[PDB]
Amino acid sequence: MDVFVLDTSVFTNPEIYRTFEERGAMETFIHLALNSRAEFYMPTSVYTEMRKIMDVGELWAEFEMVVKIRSPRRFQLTVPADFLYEFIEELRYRINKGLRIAEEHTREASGCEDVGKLIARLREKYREALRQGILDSKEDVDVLLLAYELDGVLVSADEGLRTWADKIGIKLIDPKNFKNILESLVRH
Amino acid sequence: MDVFVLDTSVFTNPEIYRTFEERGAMETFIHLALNSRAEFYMPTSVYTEMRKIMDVGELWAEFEMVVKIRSPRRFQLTVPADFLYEFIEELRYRINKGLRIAEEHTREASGCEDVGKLIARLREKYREALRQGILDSKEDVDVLLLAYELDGVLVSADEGLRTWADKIGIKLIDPKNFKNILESLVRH
Amino acid sequence: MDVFVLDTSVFTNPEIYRTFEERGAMETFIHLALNSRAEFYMPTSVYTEMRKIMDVGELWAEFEMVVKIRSPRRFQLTVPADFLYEFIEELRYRINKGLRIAEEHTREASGCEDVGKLIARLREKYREALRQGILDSKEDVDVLLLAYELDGVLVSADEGLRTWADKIGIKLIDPKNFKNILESLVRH
Amino acid sequence: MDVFVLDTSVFTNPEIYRTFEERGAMETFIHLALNSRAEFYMPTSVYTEMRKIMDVGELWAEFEMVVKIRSPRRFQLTVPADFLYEFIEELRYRINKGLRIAEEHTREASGCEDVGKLIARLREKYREALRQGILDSKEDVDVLLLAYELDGVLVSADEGLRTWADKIGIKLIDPKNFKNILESLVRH
Amino acid sequence: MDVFVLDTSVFTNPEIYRTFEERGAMETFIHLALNSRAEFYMPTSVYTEMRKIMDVGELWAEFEMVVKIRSPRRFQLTVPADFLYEFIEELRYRINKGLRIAEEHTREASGCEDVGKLIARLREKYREALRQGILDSKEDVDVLLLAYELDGVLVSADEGLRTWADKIGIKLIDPKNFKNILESLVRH
Amino acid sequence: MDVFVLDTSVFTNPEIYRTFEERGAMETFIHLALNSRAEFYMPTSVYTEMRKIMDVGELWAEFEMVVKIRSPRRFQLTVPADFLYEFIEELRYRINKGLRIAEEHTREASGCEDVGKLIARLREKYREALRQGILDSKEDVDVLLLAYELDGVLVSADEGLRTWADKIGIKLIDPKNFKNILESLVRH
Amino acid sequence: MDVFVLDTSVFTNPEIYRTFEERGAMETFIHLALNSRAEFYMPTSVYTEMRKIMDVGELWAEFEMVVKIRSPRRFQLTVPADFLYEFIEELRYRINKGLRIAEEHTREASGCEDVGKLIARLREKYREALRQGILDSKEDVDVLLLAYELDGVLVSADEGLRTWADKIGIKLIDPKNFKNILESLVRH
Amino acid sequence: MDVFVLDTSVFTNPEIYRTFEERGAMETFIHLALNSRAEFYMPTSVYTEMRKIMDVGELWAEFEMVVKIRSPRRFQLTVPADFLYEFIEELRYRINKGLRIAEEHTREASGCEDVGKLIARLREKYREALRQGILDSKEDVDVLLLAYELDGVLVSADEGLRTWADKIGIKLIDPKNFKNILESLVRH
Amino acid sequence: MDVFVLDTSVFTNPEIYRTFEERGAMETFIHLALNSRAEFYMPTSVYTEMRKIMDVGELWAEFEMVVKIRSPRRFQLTVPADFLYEFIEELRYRINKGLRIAEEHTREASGCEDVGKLIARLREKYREALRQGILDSKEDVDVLLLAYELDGVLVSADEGLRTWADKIGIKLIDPKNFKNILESLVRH
Amino acid sequence: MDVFVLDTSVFTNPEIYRTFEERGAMETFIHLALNSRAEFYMPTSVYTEMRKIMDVGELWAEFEMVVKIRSPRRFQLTVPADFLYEFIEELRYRINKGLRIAEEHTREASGCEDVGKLIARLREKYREALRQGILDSKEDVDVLLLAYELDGVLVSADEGLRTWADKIGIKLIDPKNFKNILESLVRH
Repeated sequence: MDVFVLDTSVFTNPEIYRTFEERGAMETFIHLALNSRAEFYMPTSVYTEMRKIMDVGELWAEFEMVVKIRSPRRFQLTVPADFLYEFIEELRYRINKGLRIAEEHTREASGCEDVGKLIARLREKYREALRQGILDSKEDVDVLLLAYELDGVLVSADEGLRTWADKIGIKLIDPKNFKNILESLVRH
Repeated sequence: MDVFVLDTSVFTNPEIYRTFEERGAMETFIHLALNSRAEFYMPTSVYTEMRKIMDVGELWAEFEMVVKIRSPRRFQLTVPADFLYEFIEELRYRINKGLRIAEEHTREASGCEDVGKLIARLREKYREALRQGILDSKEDVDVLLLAYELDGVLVSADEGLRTWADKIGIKLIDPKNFKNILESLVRH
Repeated sequence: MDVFVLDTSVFTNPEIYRTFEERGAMETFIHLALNSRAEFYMPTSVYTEMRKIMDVGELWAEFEMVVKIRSPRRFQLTVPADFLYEFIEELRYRINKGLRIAEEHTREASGCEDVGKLIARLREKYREALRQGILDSKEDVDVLLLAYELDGVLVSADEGLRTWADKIGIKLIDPKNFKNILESLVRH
Repeated sequence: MDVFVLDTSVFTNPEIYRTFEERGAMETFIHLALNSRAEFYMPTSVYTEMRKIMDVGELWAEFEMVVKIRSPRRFQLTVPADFLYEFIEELRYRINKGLRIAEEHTREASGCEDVGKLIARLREKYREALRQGILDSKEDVDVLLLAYELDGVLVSADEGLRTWADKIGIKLIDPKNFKNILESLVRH
Repeated sequence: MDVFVLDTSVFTNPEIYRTFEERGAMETFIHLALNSRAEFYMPTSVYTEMRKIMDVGELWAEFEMVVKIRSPRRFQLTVPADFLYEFIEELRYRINKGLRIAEEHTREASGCEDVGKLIARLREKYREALRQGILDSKEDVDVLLLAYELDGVLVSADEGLRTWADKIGIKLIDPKNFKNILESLVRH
Repeated sequence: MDVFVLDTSVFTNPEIYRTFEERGAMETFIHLALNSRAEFYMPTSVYTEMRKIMDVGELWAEFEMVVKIRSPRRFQLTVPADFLYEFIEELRYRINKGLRIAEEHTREASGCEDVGKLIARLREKYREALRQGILDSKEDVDVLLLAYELDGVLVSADEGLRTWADKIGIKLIDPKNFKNILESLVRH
Repeated sequence: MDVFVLDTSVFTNPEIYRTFEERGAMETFIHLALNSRAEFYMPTSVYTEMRKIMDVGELWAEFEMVVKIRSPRRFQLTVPADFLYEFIEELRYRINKGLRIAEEHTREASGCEDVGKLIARLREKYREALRQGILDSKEDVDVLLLAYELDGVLVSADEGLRTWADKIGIKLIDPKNFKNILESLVRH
Repeated sequence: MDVFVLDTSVFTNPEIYRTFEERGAMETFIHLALNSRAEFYMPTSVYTEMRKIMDVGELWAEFEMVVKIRSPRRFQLTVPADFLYEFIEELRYRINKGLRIAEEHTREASGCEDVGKLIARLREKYREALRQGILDSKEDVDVLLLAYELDGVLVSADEGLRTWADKIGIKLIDPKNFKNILESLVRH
Repeated sequence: MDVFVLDTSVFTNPEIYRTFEERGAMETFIHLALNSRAEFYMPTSVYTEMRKIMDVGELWAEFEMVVKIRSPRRFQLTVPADFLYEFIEELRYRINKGLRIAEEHTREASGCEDVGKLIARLREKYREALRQGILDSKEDVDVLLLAYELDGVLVSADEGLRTWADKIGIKLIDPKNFKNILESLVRH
Repeated sequence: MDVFVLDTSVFTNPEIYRTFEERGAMETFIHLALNSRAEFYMPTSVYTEMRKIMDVGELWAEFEMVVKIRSPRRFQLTVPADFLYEFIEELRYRINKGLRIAEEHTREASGCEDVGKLIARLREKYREALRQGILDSKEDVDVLLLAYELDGVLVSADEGLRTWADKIGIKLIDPKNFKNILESLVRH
């Protein structure tokens, strides 16, 4: 049957934390997953970032059971050139926007002595200027490449991952309906 | 014989402007190029950026004659996955460094009222933090892909292009000795 | 179901000796293994090194029953070139570090007459300088190649084996949770 | 015609320095090379190590002309597993021999106060114990991989490179007769 | 379950004759074999050599029942070239050693008139020089090829068969523990 | 055009020494070979045995020019099983014949005191009993495997190589007419 | 369980007629066969030849019950080429021998007037010269092909069928012990 | 272009001897063959039978040049079962006819004392009864198998080879028009 | 147990009508069939032709109970090409024979005025010329295909169905002994 | 490029005789065919029927050159069952229609004494009743099977071949435009 490529953004994001049976989310997900032989996958890099960020006690055993933890075998894969071209072309605009935001916040800091609030606002604006919208870290690229070779169904709540997975030719799924999808595949 | 993939950074950079017979550089380069049938190439994007930045009157005719202006045919090319992996892994560090520099300059701006000099310093430091060292714009990626399919000899003064062209497997040449190289190929 | 590639470092290392039901470890492992048809594997070279190092009386029969003892069929396998490149590039640094440690210990020996303690310290430092971190002997390479063709789940407590198995594309498992993993696969 | 894969050990080693027309060696080699269209090659890593070690003034131009400087394209190449198996199996013995030599020199240092001469002897013996006989650095592996994909004629004075190039299936040439070989190919 | 490839050297060799319930060995082996559906196999050539050498009255019926008697289907099998290379390379040394032994025994015969004892000693030494250690007859090659296609567990007391079966990639078993192995597989 | 796989038995055997223009044979062969682009080949092992046995001064340069010196790449080749079966089946008979000859010569030595002549006769008879007729050393197997992958025309005066090359499917040529064949291919 | 491929030469040959409970043989065979679900088979051609040669009244019903009567499905089967090569190579010798026997009997007939006895002797000798030893008619080939696809246990008293079934890879059984084999499979 | 599989029956049969330019036939055939790169082939067995039967002085050199002499590689080929079925079914009838002819000639020999003429008549009739019409010797089977793997154009004057080559799926050519066919392929 | 593929020609043909307990035949057949779980089958087309030709009152209920009425699933079945080739090759001869019979009967009609008797004779002869001997209608092809996928035992009194079912590889049964066969399978 | 499967109905039918350059048709077709490497094919059976029906002097040589003459290899091909079902279902109707026509012509013959004209009319009507519309002879089936395995472009003027080739999945071409099609493929 279909093979799902998991991600970190499927059981740590608060909304998908809640839709998954409200620690309990992990075990309910595990029991649901073990049924109907829908093979899952998740790259090692994503695994280590997630475990570093979030930890559950002794429940990891069945998670290692069902969700396989590979690396994409990046030596036999090739990504089309236009993908890289578009990535870098968009990244240049993002960098310029971030520089402009940094400039305007420097002037605002020179204006008034409210340094802490302005630093917090800079954290908000710079991250939205650069990290929001495209592939930011290496975990996302690893998810793409792992899901690209196995012809798997990418599952993510990241809005910068979905568009770039759509450009490459990976079939996507609705992240908000993943729980119901898994349940209906398990039952019927 | 060997085929050279040109770039914008071969006859607009002041040092390579000077080593090329000191407008005169373009025509001397053209005459030298027309000899010995060393086919050149240069992507259209680089051509339009260069002509937008620099303009010479009516000399362009023989430049269109000798230096061919293609596009890489980005539909039949594939770049290895580890290249993209390393690119994005390094880019993340660059972004963090740029954010830290922006922070420290905001605090320095809050410290003293020397806004213009600090803005100039921010222009210097941010560009060195991000744009210096890797593929920044799309013209560089276009140069890589054009030089990658024709097995051409990349010619550039960009230090962020050379390393990434070395990773992919393109044969490079010394940019500082290009004029003498072309002359010795022409004569003997 | 999933197929596990065993190793010597799963039931001779003292910590994994203890977590395995505290000779008793072997038989408890055997009974647990015989259930649920999780096929195991272990190369012959590892087998002979382990039996040479450690011996149990007459219990080997069921071990031959369940844990299959192959050789990787090294004639139909190919390892990507970048793997070898990285291996040798790192090995050069290791060799230089070992030479420097040998030098400094020679000078310390010249300094004072405490030869036995310094020889013991040299044994500690040289092994950490070279053998620790990468593929040292041939048993580890055999484990990699056997686990690479069968798409098996490598199981090892060696920290120099895990990284190099991650580079090649083998799916790994947590060595500390292997007993609980096997139990939960057996029961449910 | 045949394509030769060059190396650093063809015009810096004193003996092959002498057999090559006794700076003069480089230019005589260059003139001989430019004739008869025997395409050469040399990896970038070897090029940078050689130029770092040895430098000639302004003669490099024709060297860039004739001797192409690539990288092996290590993403499309595969090395057979038995090669790696034998490499690591031999390396283990080398490491043990080096450790034993370090031990005996520590005891000799404890014996007498002749530290400088013994350090020099340790430099001689340790390098012979480890670096002599097999692929030591990454430049050699790069030479192998570049010569392996182009079906080129490896040319080296390294006795640890020749055996490992013979195991893989690369055709070799006599390094001592390279000059006469090139001359006779040029003339007739 | 696992499939065993039998041999002649499992119930005619005196030691394995004894460990098998001390004619009685054959029938005890047969009863043990009929249980638990561990499919056996044995090539026809081995069968005819064994029956020619050893004969049991009317017990053969159940032996034909349980131990299947095939031929390897040598038309669809391929043996790697390095196997043949190593076989012949070792055989050359064996032949030279046998010739030297023959020479020295000729001189000893010329020395003294003890012809019968020296002929007996020549029988002992020549057989050890050539037939001992490698694949001698065709029955052994037949056992290898039959066990190689079925992925069976080779069972033999021949020390020249085990190494060559290990080179090819056949999983081996302990010949001395075969009886206990079969019993424990039958019972539990 | 056709590609010839050379051997040691083409220009050291006295008869083919004579038919090749009567040191002079090597150079006449070389000049004839350089014409018409009939690519030759010869394995390294054969090369080292031949150079060890026979040496010519400074003529080797053009020999390295024309006759390529590879190794068979024994990792991607497979030899059919029936070939090995027949080889070993015949070898067993050869070994028994050699043992019988050794026996009868021992008795003859016991008979009379003519030890030197009988030792010489034993050298003659034993070599004819074993080494004559089949693949004896590893150089012959190397010639077979090199000629088997390139679909080359094996050229040898060895009567034990020709039959085994005929069994495998290699196209053979007449060794006595090789000189005239090469000449007529060169001229017309 | 095992599936037996029957033949005509299992219950019409007088010796196997006798060992089968001494018409009575057919019914005893049938009752024994119906037990233990050892599926049998027999080709239609063999069936029609046997029924044409031998007939039993009204007992055929249970024979149609137990012994299935197929045709080999000769459209999906392939026989290795070396089999045909050896068959025809041996057949040529047989034909020549038959011609020589015919010649010598013609001369003997010319010698003396004993025509009837010599004709009887010619019937004896010619049949032994050609039909004895190899596959003579089409029923035997049909038995081979039917037994080859089902991986069945060929059962025949024909000495020319057994060798050719051994060459192809069919597992054989002892024809003289078939009754006892079937009985022991039925009982235990 | 098309590849022709030669035979012995193309330049020894008197009629095709004559249509080929009337020793002269061989050399005219050779010159015609060397043109237009129509690759030929001929099995070794056919070659040795032909050279044993017919010999030409020193002309063989160019024959070895153009007409390649392989063996079919009978280990990777498979012949359909219905082919063998039909072959043996027809052979049985041939054998019976030969026996009947032998009988009637025995009676005729008994009748009258004309033994020599009747022996000659028996030679004529028996050969027509058996050898005429089907694959008689092994050279014909070798021609079939060699022509079957290369998809070559079988060329023969044997009327028992043509029908059996038509059954298997080999494309045939007119043997009487081979000379004109080769000429018209050479010229236009 | 075995599964029988019924036909129309098993309980409408007068002879098999009689051997089946002499309407009574249907019910006796039904009771016999319901025992021992010998699954039957019969295609729908045959069912409708039979019910159209022959009708029994209210007995059909148990016939629908026991004899399953499928269609062959003609979308997943494939018939070998040689079957179709032979069918059409024979059909051509049949058509020509029918035309010749029609001609001769036209001339006989022209001869004498006995039109009715000659028309009756034409009905007899034409049907024997074409419809007798091969697959005539579609019901027979349906029986073949249904019996071919289920590996069932075809049961028919049609002499043109039996030969073509024998060519394809379907196991047949004796139609005259079907009643006794079913009885003996039911009882014992 | 595309491969055409020829037929007899492409250069013997008068209309396609005329459109082909009006003996001259054959040679013009041959010259046109030899250009542009559009590989043709034609089965042997069609070839022998055509040559039997029509003969051209000495022009056959180039016809054997260009139009390959195979047999379909009917052992590796399978035709879908529904094809056979439809063929036989339609054939039954054709047979009944032919019988009715034969009847009515018998009555007309009884009516009047015009036997010759009525026999001619019967020849016209019966052939239209049966042979017209479907696959009549074996040559057509051979054309289908040869064109079915090579994925060739069937070329025929037979209206009963086109529909049945359309049912199976063979791509067809316009027979009336074949000459212009071949010309336009040759020129441009």
